[PDB]
Amino acid sequence: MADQLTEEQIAEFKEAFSLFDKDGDGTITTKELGTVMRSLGQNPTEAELQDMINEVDADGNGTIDFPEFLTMMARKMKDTDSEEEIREAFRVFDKDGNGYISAAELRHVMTNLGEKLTDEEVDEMIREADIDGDGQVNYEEFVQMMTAK
Amino acid sequence: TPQTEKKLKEYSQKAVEILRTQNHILTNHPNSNIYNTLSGLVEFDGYY
Amino acid sequence: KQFLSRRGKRTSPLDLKLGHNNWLRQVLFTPATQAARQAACTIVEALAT
Repeated sequence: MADQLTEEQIAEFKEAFSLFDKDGDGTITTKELGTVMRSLGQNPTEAELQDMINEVDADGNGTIDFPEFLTMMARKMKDTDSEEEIREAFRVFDKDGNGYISAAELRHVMTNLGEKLTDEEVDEMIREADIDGDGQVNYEEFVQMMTAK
Repeated sequence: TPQTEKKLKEYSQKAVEILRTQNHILTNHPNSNIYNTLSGLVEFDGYY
Repeated sequence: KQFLSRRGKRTSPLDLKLGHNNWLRQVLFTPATQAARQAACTIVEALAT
């Protein structure tokens, strides 16, 4: 799955990993895992970091080696998000599973995020997210929204 | 010495350039404020 | 939110990317006074949390 990555990128990933290796065993700790790819020019968030360590460190040891580091890296430079990821985001937005993201579900997901907005603003963003004129966001609308550049 | 116009312009340009550079040196000197204030209050010989 | 700012009227936040020439270098190395340098050092230290 990592064959799409050119050899120089693997070489520079190895350089970064080795420089970030502490005890010389080719294995690092997850506390500095953010700094490793954070030093390569890409900028993640804390939720990004926690999710990345969750996906790989299933055993909970907190220690990363090279092949699985390449596994993590190979899914970062992709620009077109995988349709599974978009559909999963749709499902998270669609709490009731009815396929239509109403305003109230948006309010719930935004309040859980800790962010606050007025009713008018969320209605405004919903109506600018609508193309069919029904004021309701569906899967095709979400897909064409995330593909807009 | 009687001299041509171009030489006169060169000479005047050199003089004015030196004067301007020294003025710029004086007005941005790190110790310029201290010396300028001390000049009118105390009597001193050199810049210590 | 990014798309809304791109098409609608919401303001677009700036990106955390700093210029390499600024007033900061001027203040940090001024030889006119030392308190200016120390205050600039305190400010930039506080800016990095």
